[PDB]
Amino acid sequence: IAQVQVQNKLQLATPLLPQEVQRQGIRVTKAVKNFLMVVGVVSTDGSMTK
Amino acid sequence: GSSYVNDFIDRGRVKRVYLQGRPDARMNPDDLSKWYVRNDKGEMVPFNAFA
Repeated sequence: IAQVQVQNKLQLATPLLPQEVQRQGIRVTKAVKNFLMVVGVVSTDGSMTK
Repeated sequence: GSSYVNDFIDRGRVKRVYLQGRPDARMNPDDLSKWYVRNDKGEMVPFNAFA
């Protein structure tokens, strides 16, 4: 319901924003400070690049 | 009628840009014949010629 209230007031915020900020679309996400786990892949043979 | 063209920054805050005709050039039905519309050949066409 906090996300609900945030993107309720963001709807009133969006008309004074520029046209391009309106055509692009802005996103609302619940923020978590820490990183749980980094999952990454490497290249053993040195063949495929970054 | 007016028309929202685009925005402009003013005092570090976003405001918009409208454009109309002058306040003394749309008041009467006779003042709606001043507005000229461009022909494809180049010259101007009056507005009480057709409308």
